[PDB]
Amino acid sequence: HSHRQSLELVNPGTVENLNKEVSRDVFLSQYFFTGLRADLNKAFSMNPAFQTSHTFSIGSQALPKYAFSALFANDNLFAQGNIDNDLSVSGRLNYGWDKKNISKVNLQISDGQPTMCQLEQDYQASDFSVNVKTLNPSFSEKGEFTGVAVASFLQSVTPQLALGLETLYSRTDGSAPGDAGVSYLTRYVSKKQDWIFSGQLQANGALIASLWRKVAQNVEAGIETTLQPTVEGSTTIGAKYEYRQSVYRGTLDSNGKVACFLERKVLPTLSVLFCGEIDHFKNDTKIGCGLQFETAGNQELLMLQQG
Amino acid sequence: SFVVDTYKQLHSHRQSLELVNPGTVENLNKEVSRDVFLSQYFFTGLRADLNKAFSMNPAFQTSHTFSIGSQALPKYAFSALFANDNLFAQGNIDNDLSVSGRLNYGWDKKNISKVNLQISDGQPTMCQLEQDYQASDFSVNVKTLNPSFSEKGEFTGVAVASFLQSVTPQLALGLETLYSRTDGSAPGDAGVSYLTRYVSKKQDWIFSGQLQANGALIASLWRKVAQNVEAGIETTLQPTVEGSTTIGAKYEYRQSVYRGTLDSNGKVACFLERKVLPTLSVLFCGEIDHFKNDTKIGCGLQFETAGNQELLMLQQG
Amino acid sequence: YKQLHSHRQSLELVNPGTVENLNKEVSRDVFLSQYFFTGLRADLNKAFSMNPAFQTSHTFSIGSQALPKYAFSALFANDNLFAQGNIDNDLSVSGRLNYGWDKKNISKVNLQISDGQPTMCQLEQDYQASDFSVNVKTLNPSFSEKGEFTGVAVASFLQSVTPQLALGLETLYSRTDGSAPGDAGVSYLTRYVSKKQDWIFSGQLQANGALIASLWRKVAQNVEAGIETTLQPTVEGSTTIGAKYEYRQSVYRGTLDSNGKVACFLERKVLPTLSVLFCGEIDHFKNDTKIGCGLQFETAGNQELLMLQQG
Amino acid sequence: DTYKQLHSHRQSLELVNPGTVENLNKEVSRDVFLSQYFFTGLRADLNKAFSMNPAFQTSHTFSIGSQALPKYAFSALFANDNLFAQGNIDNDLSVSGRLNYGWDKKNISKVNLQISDGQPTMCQLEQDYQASDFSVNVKTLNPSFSEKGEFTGVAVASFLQSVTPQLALGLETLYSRTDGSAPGDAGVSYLTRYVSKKQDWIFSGQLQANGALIASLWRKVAQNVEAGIETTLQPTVEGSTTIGAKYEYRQSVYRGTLDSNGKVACFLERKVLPTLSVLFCGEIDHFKNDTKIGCGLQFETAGNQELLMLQQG
Amino acid sequence: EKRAHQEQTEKTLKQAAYVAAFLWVSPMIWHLVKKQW
Amino acid sequence: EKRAHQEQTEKTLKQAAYVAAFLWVSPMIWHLVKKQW
Amino acid sequence: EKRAHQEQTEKTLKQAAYVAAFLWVSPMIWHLVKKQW
Amino acid sequence: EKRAHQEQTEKTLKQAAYVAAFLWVSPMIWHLVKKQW
Amino acid sequence: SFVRNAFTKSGNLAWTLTTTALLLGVPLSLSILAEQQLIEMEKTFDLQSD
Amino acid sequence: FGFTSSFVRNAFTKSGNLAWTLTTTALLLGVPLSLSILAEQQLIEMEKTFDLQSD
Amino acid sequence: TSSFVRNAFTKSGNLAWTLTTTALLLGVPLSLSILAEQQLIEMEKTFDLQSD
Amino acid sequence: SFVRNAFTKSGNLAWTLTTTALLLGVPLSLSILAEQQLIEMEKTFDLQSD
Amino acid sequence: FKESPLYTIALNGAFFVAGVAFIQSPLMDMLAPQL
Amino acid sequence: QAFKESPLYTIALNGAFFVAGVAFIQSPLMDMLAPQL
Amino acid sequence: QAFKESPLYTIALNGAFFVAGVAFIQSPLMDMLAPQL
Amino acid sequence: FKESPLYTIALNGAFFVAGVAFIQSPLMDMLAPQL
Amino acid sequence: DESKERISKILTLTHNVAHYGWIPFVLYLGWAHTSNRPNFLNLLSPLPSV
Amino acid sequence: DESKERISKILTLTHNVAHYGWIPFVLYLGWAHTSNRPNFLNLLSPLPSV
Amino acid sequence: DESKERISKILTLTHNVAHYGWIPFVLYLGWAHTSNRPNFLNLLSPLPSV
Amino acid sequence: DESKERISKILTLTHNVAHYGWIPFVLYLGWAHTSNRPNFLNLLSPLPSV
Ligand SMILES: CCCCCCCCCCCCCC(=O)OC[C@H](COP(=O)([O-])OCC[N+](C)(C)C)OC(=O)CCCCCCCCCCCCC
Ligand SMILES: CCCCCCCCCCCCCC(=O)OC[C@H](COP(=O)([O-])OCC[N+](C)(C)C)OC(=O)CCCCCCCCCCCCC
Repeated sequence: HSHRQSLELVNPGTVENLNKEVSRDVFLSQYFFTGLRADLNKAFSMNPAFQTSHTFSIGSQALPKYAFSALFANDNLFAQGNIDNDLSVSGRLNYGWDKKNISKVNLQISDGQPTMCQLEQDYQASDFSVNVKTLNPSFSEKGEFTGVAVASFLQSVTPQLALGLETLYSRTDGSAPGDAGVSYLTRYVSKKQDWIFSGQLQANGALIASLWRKVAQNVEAGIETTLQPTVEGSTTIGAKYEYRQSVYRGTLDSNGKVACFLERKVLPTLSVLFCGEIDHFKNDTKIGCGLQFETAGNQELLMLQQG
Repeated sequence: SFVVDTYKQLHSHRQSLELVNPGTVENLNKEVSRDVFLSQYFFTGLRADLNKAFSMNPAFQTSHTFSIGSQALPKYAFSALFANDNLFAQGNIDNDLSVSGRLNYGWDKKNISKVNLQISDGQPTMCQLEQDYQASDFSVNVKTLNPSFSEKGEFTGVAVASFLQSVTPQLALGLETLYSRTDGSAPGDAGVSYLTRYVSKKQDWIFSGQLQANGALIASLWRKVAQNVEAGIETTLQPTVEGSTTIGAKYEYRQSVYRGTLDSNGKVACFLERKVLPTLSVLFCGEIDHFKNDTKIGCGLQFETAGNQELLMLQQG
Repeated sequence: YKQLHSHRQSLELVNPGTVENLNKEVSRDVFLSQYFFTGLRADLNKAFSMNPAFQTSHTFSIGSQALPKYAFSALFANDNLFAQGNIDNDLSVSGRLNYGWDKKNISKVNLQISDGQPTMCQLEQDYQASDFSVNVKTLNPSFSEKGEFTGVAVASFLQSVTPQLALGLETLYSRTDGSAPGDAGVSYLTRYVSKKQDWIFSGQLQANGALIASLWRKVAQNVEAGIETTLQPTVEGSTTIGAKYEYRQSVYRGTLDSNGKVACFLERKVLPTLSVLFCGEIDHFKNDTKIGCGLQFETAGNQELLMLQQG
Repeated sequence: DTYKQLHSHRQSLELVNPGTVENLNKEVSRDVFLSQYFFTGLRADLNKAFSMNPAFQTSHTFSIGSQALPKYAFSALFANDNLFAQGNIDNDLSVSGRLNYGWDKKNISKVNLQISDGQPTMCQLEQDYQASDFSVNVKTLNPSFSEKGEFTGVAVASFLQSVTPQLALGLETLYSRTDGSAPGDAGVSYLTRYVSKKQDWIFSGQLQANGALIASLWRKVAQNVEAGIETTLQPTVEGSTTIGAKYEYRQSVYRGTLDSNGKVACFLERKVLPTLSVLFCGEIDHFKNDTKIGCGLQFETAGNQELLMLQQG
Repeated sequence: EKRAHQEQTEKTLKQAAYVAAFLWVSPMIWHLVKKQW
Repeated sequence: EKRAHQEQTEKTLKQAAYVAAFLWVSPMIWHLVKKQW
Repeated sequence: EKRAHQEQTEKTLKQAAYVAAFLWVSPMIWHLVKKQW
Repeated sequence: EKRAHQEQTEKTLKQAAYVAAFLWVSPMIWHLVKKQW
Repeated sequence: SFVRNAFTKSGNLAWTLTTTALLLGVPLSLSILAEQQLIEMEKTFDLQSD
Repeated sequence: FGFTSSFVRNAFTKSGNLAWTLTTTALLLGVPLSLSILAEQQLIEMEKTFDLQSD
Repeated sequence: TSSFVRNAFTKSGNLAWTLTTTALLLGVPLSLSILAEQQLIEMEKTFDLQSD
Repeated sequence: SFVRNAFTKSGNLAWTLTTTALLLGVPLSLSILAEQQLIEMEKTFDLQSD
Repeated sequence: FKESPLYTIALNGAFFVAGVAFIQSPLMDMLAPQL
Repeated sequence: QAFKESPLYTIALNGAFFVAGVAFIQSPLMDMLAPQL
Repeated sequence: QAFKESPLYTIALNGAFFVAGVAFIQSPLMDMLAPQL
Repeated sequence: FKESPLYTIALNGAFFVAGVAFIQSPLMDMLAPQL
Repeated sequence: DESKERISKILTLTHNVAHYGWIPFVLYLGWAHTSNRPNFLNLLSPLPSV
Repeated sequence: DESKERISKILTLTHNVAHYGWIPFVLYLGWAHTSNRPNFLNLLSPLPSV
Repeated sequence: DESKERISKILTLTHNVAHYGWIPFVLYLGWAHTSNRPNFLNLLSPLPSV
Repeated sequence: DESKERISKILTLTHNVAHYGWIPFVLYLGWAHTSNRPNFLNLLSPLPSV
């Protein structure tokens, strides 16, 4: 037990933060859209962080016409509510029992679809991370579980590596026995925090191998390769060049498509954002434009926002 | 002899009126349709423009055009125009070989002759010959689309002759006449359309109304609020009866050109050309239709570069 | 609703005219279409009293189709009741009665018997408010065996949104027999009075596919002008521009039409009793002329008004 | 020995010259009645006089709503002491030209010419000689000679002799030959005129060669008022009786007519201006109950400055 | 047949000339009848 | 089929009554606008 | 049948020439009216 | 038939638990292998 | 009856005589009254002159 | 030349027709109005002569 | 008549959404252009005052 | 022919690489040039302050 | 009952005799105004 | 290709006549047609 | 009577929009839409 | 000529190895601006 | 029904009364509302004979 | 005969002269016999413009 | 059973409350946890009008 | 006829010349009317390489 403290192991990230650098920071798949969109958020307070966000959009299939979201964040509790046209309510709540242990509840109502709720418990130790999430828990008349349960673990075997696993147990109705799927997780951080390798072999036969690299303080790069008999895969290599006035993101895909995302902050309040995708195999173009106003609620944050 | 003396006396008698030369029939809606509105300028999808200037005393430049995502604009197009004091010649080559060539020639500053030629490689070649003469107080032009003579010695094609006379230094009334004969088996049909223009005394607002031969009417008003801002309205209407009303504003500056447009068809349009560099310029066009709730967006850019060293220094400073 | 009524008094609106008095200046004052005729006509009216207004009129006409040969009319008017009767050759009886319950609210009855045509009567109630005017008229009221209405019912409303404009509408519901359901048509009304009472715009969009747009203008105290444009897969329209120049001795009315026809009407008062009147129309598109002439004697019934008429 | 005593006492009878055959019913048919003056529909007359010692004036005529009067007609006439010449141009070019010439105050020669542009040109030559006690005229309508040397046309020769200073008896002879294949026919008509002693009333009767009879009486009541009756008749015999009166003044001329056919007629001319004059005419037919209304006006203006001042004052 | 009509018109013209001559005669006869009484 | 025409005419009458109520209400809203000027 | 259409189009061309001549004539007459003012 | 599938899934869960326990042990194993050389 | 025929006959004769008297009298009445006005104006111009 | 001659004759014909129509329209719209205005001027002149002789 | 009031809320919300997105589309590029032109004018004024 | 097919393939490849280089370069060039202008403005404000 | 041409001959003759007797009467002088 | 004397044509004709008449009446030329007295 | 609105509705609608836009442009409110600089 | 799932597996793997060789090279540092 | 026959009979009577005697009722109101109250011949004759 | 052709030709000539030039001959006599002798425009215009 | 009906009823009530009243509960927490505590209009209007 | 075949052949030749050689003729006019007269690579490339 004392020799485990002698190794001086470090806490790795979560399972959700395994591809945080490649999939979310560098690439644009979370951020890409289609058609015009406007964002209007206003800040009422900062020591509890509280803001309400309006979202207008037109010309896309995923983004709705009007969406009003508001979040509240003090030192240990987070609460995000999102109301939509045709009344699709999305609510997420984080609760901090500690800086390590947190419990979160996510809820989604689509008003015509079955209500989807998940309960997740996350415990971050000195050298491992555990989280157990459950999608739609329900018990049969026999006393048996029915739903989705994903339990995942990640241990640093050395201060550069992080090996772990995730387990998905899914039972739909109770007539048929639910199936189990085990997937493996591998992370390698370099010594000088320059480059990060990240691999996962999914239980569906899929494999995701990604690398992230930091050239300098303003420029970053990252590559991802995904593959799933009927086997196909995509290779995407991209970069993010960040500055004080704007953020550029470029992406070259093996599917014959290129992508660009420019967020140009022209004002301390206003910020323009542009995203463009060209597919060369069928020769078409998806263009999205949009804006973000951030405004204050009270007089003090109005003076703090400009200067 | 005596007829020339009577014609000179009549010319002096017309010079007593002190009339002004009205514009052409193509420049009748020049302020409303082309300056204020964006229908000539609106597009779809990304587009890049790359033109370089080789010389200026004869104006000469070659333009590359890349486009993707639209039905009107081709994928690649290369155009080049030449302009000395009296001749203007534009030649355009396209992918799949669609050749468009227009040539202006000024016999004088008033009288001009122009040729327009188009080959689409699978479509019939479309050519028009137009003669445009501007007098001191009227404007005449005659254009012929696809001239051809039958075996009987008869005309076969389209002939449009238009006349525009200023009755006073504010108004200008006129007409156009289209005679069209397709094949020769059926006799060609004739259509007369009327033309009306009113210019205000201080050149502030201009009314322009034309009643086409198809029953269609286009009534437009242009107004100039200040030196940098303009506005304009148009009503265009055609058992088929339908019409559209469009109001637009053009706010131009030294750094950019903004154009806004509100239609009676439930759609709005915006066109912003921001000149961010003396060479580079960014342009944006957006359209929202509310009656079916969709959006057309096209972004694009224009580089202008020099061909020689002297214009390379003249372009920056 | 007392605070709401005080708020309504805060606007200081004006009472607009009736729907019948919408085009009163263009169609009836300036133009001559109500006044034009054909052939010779003479009027002989005598006034018996003036504090109740009472007079009898004989009307002779020849050379026209609309005006009959002989027509005797008589009208009575005290402070709040108006009664007009008209007897005709071949016995066509026309009777109209206005009764004022107040200076604002009025009830009127119109009756027509043509001796071979179905008897046509209408009952109308007209109420003018401080700032709006409503009237409801019914042509040939009748109820079926089912208890359902059978006839014509027209209800119109006109509210001044401001002391210049007045917007409103009318609605006609017509049910002929009861076998087929009655149909309804809504027409719109717009009036714009200028600030100095100089010129009046008036546009109405009828439910039968017709539009009537008119303007009245007053150049001076003696002269007036006015234009009207009426239009109706069958569409046709006409534009008429006319002027009225009145004086103390005569009344002139000229009219130029888009139908290629011109019209003139001169009412020349030559005597304090006698008055000559002329009307002429030329159609250029088929090149013919309609000329009507006539005269009016107005005489007194009693001796006092006989001295009052001359001096 | 009738000839010498004839010359002596016929010189001693002191006979007066009667008027022409055209001036037989001038009082009843042209002066009092309105049938020459009546029209239908609107008409305007615009005549301007350039001179007076040679009488010369040009007249425009606008009319609409009638069948006889054309749309536009320009007429100009010239008259010195002995020659009268009238020209008339019309729309669709119907030319009418009349020329009088005075060989003396008694003897005159006149030509009438008419071209209708689609109808045969009609011309007549008339020689009119008024003697001391008789009046003769000979007119020929469309003179033409055949290949045999024979006349082809209309020849009207009329004679009028006063047997006494009140009566005037006469006759007219009309010989008409259309083509030459058929012999032309001759018709003799008689003429009777009786003037009263104080020039108050005139009787005038003619019996035409077609069996027609026209008997008229003119009477002058006072210096401003006149009256006259006419009776015309023509087996198929029919006739009309018309009584009429003309009340004239300096400002206005009134003419009224009652007919036996069931119609009445009125004709009023108002000289409201020294230049402008309004005129009105109305006819009511009672047997079929309709009305013909004609209105018109006359501007007379000057051509030169002297007659412009002479016209007003 | 036409000769009889021509002779009839000639007789009518000669009768008209005779009656016109008698009308020229008639002032003499009228005055001498007035002289007789 | 006549019930659809009767319903259409009744809808026209109710719509006319609604526009009449709107033209009663709207001048007071315009007076509120005029006080805002 | 086509001759009537040819005559109608020829009438349309001649009418266009007539109205063009009238539009050339009109400014002279209008300016001579304006000089009379 | 479904009992064998349930036993296979339970065996998969037990094998995953064994791999997780071995991963928790593996820092000691890796450090003692690195101490061996 | 015969009374209804005599009323119609008398009314038609009265209508014809009335419109005949109007048409033949009112232009004549206007002419004579205008001439009397001209005579009165000449008399007033003669008396003011003398 | 002959087609231009018929053109010029048709121009004379339309000119005469338009002059006729405008002339009869101007007469019908002017002459009763001229009589009315001139009678009104005469009545104003008579009132002025009666006013000056009274004062 | 609560369903009529809810239909009025739906119509008002839809009209407000359309006018809001129309005002944003017609206002934001114009606001960027005008503000850039104001910055260029202020830069020319600062270059003018430091030169003189 | 085969050589014309080679020119067509080369032109299509050139077109694709050209539009790809423009799309990946022009917003990046705008961002870098704006950041250079901001650095130059900070340097001019620093030199005028000192 | 005749309805002959002699009927309208006698009718026009009686109308002419009545008109002559009307004109030559002093009643026609009474229809003349004095001024 | 005219091919018709369309209803829209005479609609535009009546509208142009209305606009011309309103421009004629509101002009001071209509004041010039009114006499001073 | 009830009739089709289809020509007159769109024609009067486009005409009213044209008149309203002309009145909006000629107003000084359009000058208020112009910035001063 | 294979046209197998192993073909696109080897294609994606070669693209991944080429991208790793491009990133880890100093040419990726050359694509980064100095400022 | 009997009510239909009753309403038809009284509307027929009302129509006959309004046909024959409306304008004599208006003339009776006129003759009642005069201070002179003339006879029947002066009330119909258009002459000023009073 | 030939004299028939001669008389027909000169009657055709006389008909043409009397058709076209009768009323201009009358106007020529008028313009010759005036002391003012106006121009062509005043002789046809109905205006008093002298 | 009865416990199944009870748990179904309280889950239906929980679903209704979490549907209609989640984001107003979050906004109530926010409005309670501000020092300014604005009114209802400022909490929904996107303007900086404070 | 033979003239129809001649005009068809020369219009076919004119169409071929206008198709293949319009814009090289325009570029030759441009290259002739410049003082620098660049080569064939600079005349088509959009680069500022001069
Ligand atoms: C072959 C094909 C190639 C395709 C390539 C196409 C390239 C397209 C480029 C457009 C994206 C970049 C736009 C951008 O980078 O923006 C900023 C740009 C430059 O600004 P600056 O450096 O000069 O300012 C300096 C002020 N400073 C110093 C304080 C910061 O300015 C602007 O382009 C202003 C225009 C922005 C458009 C906004 C449209 C409205 C979108 C929202 C609509 C709302 C509907 C819901
Ligand atoms: C193509 C060219 C077309 C041109 C158009 C031509 C149109 C001309 C028609 C004008 C009609 C004349 C109008 C009129 O008013 O003229 C006025 C005139 C009186 O003038 P004054 O100077 O004496 O005024 C003196 C007045 N102050 C005493 C007070 C001072 O009067 C008269 O001309 C007498 C007219 C007689 C009318 C009476 C008709 C009676 C009908 C009976 C029918 C009975 C029905 C059954």
